[PDB]
Amino acid sequence: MNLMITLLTNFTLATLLVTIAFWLPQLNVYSEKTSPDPMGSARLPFSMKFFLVAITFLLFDLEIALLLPLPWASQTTNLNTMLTMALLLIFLLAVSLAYEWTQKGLEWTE
Amino acid sequence: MNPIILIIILMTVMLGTIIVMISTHWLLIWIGFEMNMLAIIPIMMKKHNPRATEASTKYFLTQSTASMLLMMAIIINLMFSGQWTVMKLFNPMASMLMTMALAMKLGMAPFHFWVPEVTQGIPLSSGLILLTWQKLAPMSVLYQILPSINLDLILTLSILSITIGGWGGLNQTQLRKIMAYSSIAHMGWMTAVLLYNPTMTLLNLIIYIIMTSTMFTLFMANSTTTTLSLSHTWNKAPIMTILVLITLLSMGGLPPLSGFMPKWMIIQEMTKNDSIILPTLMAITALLNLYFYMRLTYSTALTMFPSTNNMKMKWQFPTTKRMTLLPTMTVLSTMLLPLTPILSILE
Amino acid sequence: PGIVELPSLEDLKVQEVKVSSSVLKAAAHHYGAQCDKPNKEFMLCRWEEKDPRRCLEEGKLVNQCALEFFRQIKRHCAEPFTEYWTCIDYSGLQLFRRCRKEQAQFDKCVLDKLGWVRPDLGELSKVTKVKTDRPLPENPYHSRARPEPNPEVEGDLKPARHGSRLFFWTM
Amino acid sequence: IMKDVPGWKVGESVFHTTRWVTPMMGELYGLRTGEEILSSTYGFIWYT
Amino acid sequence: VAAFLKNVWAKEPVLVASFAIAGLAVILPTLSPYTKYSLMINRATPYNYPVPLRDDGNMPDVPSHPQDPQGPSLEWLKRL
Amino acid sequence: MMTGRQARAPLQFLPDEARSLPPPKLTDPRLAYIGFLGYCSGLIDNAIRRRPVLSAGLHRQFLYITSFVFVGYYLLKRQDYMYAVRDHDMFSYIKSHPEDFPEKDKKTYREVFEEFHPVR
Amino acid sequence: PFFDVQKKLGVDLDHWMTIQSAEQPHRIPARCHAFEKEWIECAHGIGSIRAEKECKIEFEDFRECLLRQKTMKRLNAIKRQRDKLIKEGKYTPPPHHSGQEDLRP
Amino acid sequence: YPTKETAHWKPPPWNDVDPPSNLTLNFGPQGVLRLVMELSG
Amino acid sequence: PLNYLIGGCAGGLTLGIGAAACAYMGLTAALVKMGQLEGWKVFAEPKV
Amino acid sequence: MMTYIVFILSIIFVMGFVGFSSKPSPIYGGLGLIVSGGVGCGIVLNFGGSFLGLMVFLIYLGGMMVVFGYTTAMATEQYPEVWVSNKVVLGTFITGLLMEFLMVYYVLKDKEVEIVFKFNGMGDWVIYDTGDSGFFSEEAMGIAALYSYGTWLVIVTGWSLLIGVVVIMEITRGN
Amino acid sequence: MSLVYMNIMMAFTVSLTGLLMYRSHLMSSLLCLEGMMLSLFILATLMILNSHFTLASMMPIILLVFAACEAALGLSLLVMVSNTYGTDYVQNLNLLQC
Ligand SMILES: CCCCCCCCCCCCCCCCCC(=O)OC[C@H](COP(=O)([O-])OC[C@H](O)COP(=O)([O-])OC[C@H](COC(=O)CCCCCCCCCCCCCCCCC)OC(=O)CCCCCCCCCCCCCCCCC)OC(=O)CCCCCCCCCCCCCCCCC
Ligand SMILES: CCCCCCCCCCCCCCCCCC(=O)OC[C@H](COP(=O)(O)OCCN)OC(=O)CCCCCCCCCCCCCCCCC
Ligand SMILES: CCCCCCCCCCCCCCCCCC(=O)OC[C@H](COP(=O)(O)OCCN)OC(=O)CCCCCCCCCCCCCCCCC
Repeated sequence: MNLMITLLTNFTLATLLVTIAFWLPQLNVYSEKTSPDPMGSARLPFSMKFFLVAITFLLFDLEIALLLPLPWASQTTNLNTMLTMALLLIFLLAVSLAYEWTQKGLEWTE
Repeated sequence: MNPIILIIILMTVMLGTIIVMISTHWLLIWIGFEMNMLAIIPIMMKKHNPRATEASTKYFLTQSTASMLLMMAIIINLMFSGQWTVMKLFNPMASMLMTMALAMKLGMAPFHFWVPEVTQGIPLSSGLILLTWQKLAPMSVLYQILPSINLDLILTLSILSITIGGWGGLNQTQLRKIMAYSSIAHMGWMTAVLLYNPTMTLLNLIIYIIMTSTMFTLFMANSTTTTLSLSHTWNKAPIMTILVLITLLSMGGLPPLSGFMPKWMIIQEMTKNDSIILPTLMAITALLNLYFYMRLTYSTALTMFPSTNNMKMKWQFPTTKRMTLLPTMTVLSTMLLPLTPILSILE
Repeated sequence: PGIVELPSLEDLKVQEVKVSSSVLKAAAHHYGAQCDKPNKEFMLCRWEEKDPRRCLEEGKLVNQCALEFFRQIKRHCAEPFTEYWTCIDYSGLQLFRRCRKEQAQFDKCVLDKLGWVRPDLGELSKVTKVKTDRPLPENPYHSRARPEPNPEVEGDLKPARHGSRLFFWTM
Repeated sequence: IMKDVPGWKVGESVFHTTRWVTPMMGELYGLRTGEEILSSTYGFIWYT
Repeated sequence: VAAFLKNVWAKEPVLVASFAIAGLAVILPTLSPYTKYSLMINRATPYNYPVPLRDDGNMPDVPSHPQDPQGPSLEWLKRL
Repeated sequence: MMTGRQARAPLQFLPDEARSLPPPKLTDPRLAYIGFLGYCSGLIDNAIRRRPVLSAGLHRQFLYITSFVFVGYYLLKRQDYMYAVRDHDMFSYIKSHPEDFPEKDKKTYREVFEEFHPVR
Repeated sequence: PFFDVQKKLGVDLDHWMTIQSAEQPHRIPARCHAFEKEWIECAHGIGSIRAEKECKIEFEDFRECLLRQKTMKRLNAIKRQRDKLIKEGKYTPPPHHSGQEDLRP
Repeated sequence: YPTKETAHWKPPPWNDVDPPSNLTLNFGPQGVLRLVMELSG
Repeated sequence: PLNYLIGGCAGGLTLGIGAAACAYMGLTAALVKMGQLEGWKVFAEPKV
Repeated sequence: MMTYIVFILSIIFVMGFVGFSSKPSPIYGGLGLIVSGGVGCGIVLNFGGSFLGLMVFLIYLGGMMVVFGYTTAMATEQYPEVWVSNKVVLGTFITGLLMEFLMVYYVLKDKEVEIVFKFNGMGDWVIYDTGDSGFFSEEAMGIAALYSYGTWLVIVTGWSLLIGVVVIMEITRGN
Repeated sequence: MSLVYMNIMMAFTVSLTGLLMYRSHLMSSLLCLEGMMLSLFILATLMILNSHFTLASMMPIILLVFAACEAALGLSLLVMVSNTYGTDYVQNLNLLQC
């Protein structure tokens, strides 16, 4: 409840500062401006490499989601199994990074 | 594709199907389907043309929707049973949703609308994988949940599969679409006998996989993807002219060939259970499949023969294609009806 | 089905340990040492009867022995104990490690005036044995009669009488 | 309360067993005020 | 094996440090004399109540009180 | 149907109680037909690769025949096992439930009346 | 085809997450540990066809532990009759249901 | 068998492949220099 | 059986194929009354 | 009202799914799915599954809807909208959100309390804090037992993620 | 049945019918599919937390991981489609009519 009250306070302060920063200079009657970029008007070029770094982020982020209960996993009675699976998860994340390396995937945004 | 990457991806397809087959937990079933779909997508995009990307997209969307409905069925089972054993389901809502999800995974009708398109878009080897190996996991789950499967639902989906897989093969000249509608009809036959005797389901699945693999292996060995291009085979490889077509006489189900064995055992096990109208009408629709596939047999070892001049140049080169297991699969798909009581090994 | 049977409000009246959680935690190790036997009789009764209604008198004995424990603190070592649970009570997580001098003075006065040795690290978490005079609950789950299993197969395996019997296949 | 309603048995167990079932939140704090229900069912979850 | 190692420590010392630290992390806990103590500390941490046993009459190892001499010891943990 | 029988001993191709059954002889007509299937697979294997069908690859056709006979021997052993299990389960179930399987009284045709239907 | 490789090789791959009454970390029971244990020990080995009609009582107890439909129905009946007797006026709440009596422990 | 709605379907290609640009930037003056770039990513 | 054999044929005359559905709709409607007579199950319950 | 916060967040969740499921554009659909993920995460957090709700924020909204918005911005070419002075450009935004929250209030009408007060969920809804757990979270220890107990699950999940990396690098190369 | 579960299932079916009614884009289809995944996460989480069933706490994390890998696969398929045609329109994906 205290969390949600603090979130509502932060959101209300943010929306209030946005509302003030949009409405306070509009009280000025400055001028009605006439005719308000590197490319002229062409389409947005798709870049394959930006998409590849976003997907590589998503896959390593899922592997990180697997890695997150490790500070709780250290407390277990089956420690040999836990240590083996933790080292195996980080090793599969490293094998994913090595395969991403050795197929020229990390190139021109390395 | 790097052949090491191809071997690792094909082992991941096989591993996903094995994980569906051997696991007792529903989450591992869902995981095996996710792994199987994820791994089979690059097999479809092996040639990188727009048709394979479109086919992989449609396959992804249908199999993904089926995986989500499968997980919703599993979650409703956890509501009404508090457990995860892969066995019968404890709600008709979960049974209905899982039967719908597995019917989408098999491409049974009315969820059949992806199988000819996806089979058309992808090459012949990936089409072989999609029409043989991908059938194994949902038929295993249907084998294990049959105390829960609604009878009227599975019989409706089976007759709609047999009728639509029959009436799909009239207008076709593309061989992959013909094999896809043959797939829809045969999956209807397999799920018709599922709630009566699932050993006959496994018999129909094994004989169908042998005949389908014979047909796709012959289509790869002749480099033919259409009827019109299959009809040049007599001037190029004459032994292929008879093998394709008497295997195709097997596939419709016609004695004394081994493709008559599954449909006859299904009719036999459904009339024990006092169903007489249903195997009669299903096998009349199988005769409609015979009607169209016999017209294709006429077109290849009869009327529309004519050749081209560059056959004279193809005559000076033998095949180097590894026609793997093609005599074995061709003998198994034709001369196995005298060994029909071997079906007890599937009990 | 049946009426669930509940004890009366006179079966539930006992004098309560009306102290706070820091007051309980400050005397916790000496409570585990000194009030061991009725507490362990009650928790054996509680994991065996699996029912709070069959454990009420052992719970009253627990509450009685706890009250006698705190009376015996109050008669002898009231000010070192108050000095100790005030310092335990200041902390947010109620740390023992912030309050070692008040612990030392409380343990000194308790070992002098009462002879209670604070248990070592490892002792209060041991699994002990309890001598009881109540019978073991023979059906604590109130399970009814189990279904009779399907009869197994027995006898040697004779061959199939005239083979597969599949329409005309003689073997 | 349940007097005018016919065919009612006070303290009827909804189970077919006589085993003690652990009481739900609304079996204990059910007829009580909403502040006690808030402190019972969202107390620890919302605590800071 | 010594020319290649100096060559890769000249070219790519980040990856040499990475493979060396990961190799130590793999093969070092199998060689440590304190790995057993992690197991012994984790199985001596009492999250649950030590539910007592009904004294049948012949259990000379199960104590009757915490301060009885028999039972599992954590003097190794206080000493180390 | 019989899936609850072979659930307590899973993935046994031939259990230990299969060895109480007589094996198929090596002169089994079923196994001789499977050897014929091996010979036909050898002949098609020479035909599809444009080889002299009766001459080329006698080692290869002999491995085809030997491989089909080798697989089919254990297939026939499992077939005989499963029909033996079917009959054993049937007979034990008839012996265990007498009230569902009564001996029906066989009446001779001097008491059995059939309606005669003349062909005229 | 259920190829029971886990029982053939004697390995456990997924039986541990299968039921609520299995071995749990730190011996935490589920809410319906006893009800599922009674249902499983009833329906063990007799087959599903016998288990649906011979173990129906244990399964109804366990489903009603899981979903609490009869209990919520009974509580709604008691609370709606209480609302009717408040609005008509033939009932007044006691001090231990208005928060006025400084609870037991 | 061509009906009306399927009569305008041309057949697919034989090898199943079908008949299927780079960015240009004007870095204006907004020393003063105007660069007309041709980028390829 | 003859009653639905007429009414299915008259359904073919209001179908749109006129005397074609007379031998089709009435022949399908004849099977419905005969199935109601002799207990014909198309979606038959598994028994053996 | 404050007792029924899980039911209210579920009503907001269903309304947000109606919001993006009618599909005005994939970008506004992504925005509606972000808001729906936040309120469904609030549903999870108001039972006490705090690690699972933080997995929603960190993984679902934090990586996957980021990659969805990132991919959506590289397609569906943008075009401007109304941009008249601050009554139109922000006052219409405020009135639109006021109508949306008044719709959130207006779907909770007398036809809804006939489903609510007949089948009163609160009073006995969140039974998660029924008794004591101890010095742990049960939810956290069950997630933590992925490494001691869930060995096969870790093997198949990590292998599917490695295969996912390989599969994406195959199908995106275009060769 | 239970009360909040009806809402989560109704959200699942609304996102299902959104996926089962294509308007224009393939991205909207992936959005409806991942809304279905979100509702599956919420529903599995609420059941497993309600039942106090400990070892299934790791189940919705595995659901999230496998289906977000699935969504990465869907985004890569959409990118290859959009590089083929220019847009991700579903009416550009109709060459398999013949
Ligand atoms: C002292 C120690 C040593 C003792 C050694 C004693 C023997 C010495 C010789 C060693 C070799 C023994 C060979 C097997 C024994 C004889 C088996 C036999 O005749 O069974 C009669 C069997 C039943 O008659 P039976 O009077 O009740 O029984 C007499 C015995 O008790 C039969 O015994 P059973 O009643 O216990 O038999 C069990 C059961 C008896 O059968 C049944 O219960 C009835 C159901 C049988 C299957 C019917 C399927 C119908 C639909 C498919 C039709 C396919 C198309 C036909 C063929 C097209 C061309 C390939 O068998 C089966 O079900 C097996 C399936 C049929 C295979 C029969 C054996 C074939 C071996 C050689 C194959 C060579 C290729 C021939 C053509 C392939 C088809 C046969 O006859 C048939 O079913 C009619 C077909 C003819 C049988 C095959 C004749 C074998 C010799 C062929 C020589 C010519 C080859 C020419 C070149 C290749 C073809 C172009
Ligand atoms: C209850 C049952 C439980 C399960 C039991 C067993 C089920 C078996 C199911 C078989 C499914 C087969 C699936 C397809 C084969 C898999 C391997 C593969 O990918 O083969 C194709 C491969 C691709 O090579 P590629 O480089 O793409 O060549 C194209 C040209 N450049 O190579 C080629 O294209 C080479 C050409 C020949 C390919 C022949 C493949 C035949 C495979 C099937 C054999 C018969 C089935 C086994 C026996 C019956 C089992 C039921
Ligand atoms: C066994 C424990 C676990 C091991 C696996 C997990 C390790 C943790 C870190 C994960 C790293 C993941 C990525 C690794 C990719 C390796 C391949 C590679 O990078 O090759 C290219 C590189 C040359 O770099 P280049 O391509 O030019 O890049 C441009 C910048 N110059 O080439 C290189 O740099 C060569 C890299 C390989 C050789 C490194 C040798 C280090 C040896 C240290 C002592 C031994 C340590 C024990 C472990 C065994 C190592 C063999």
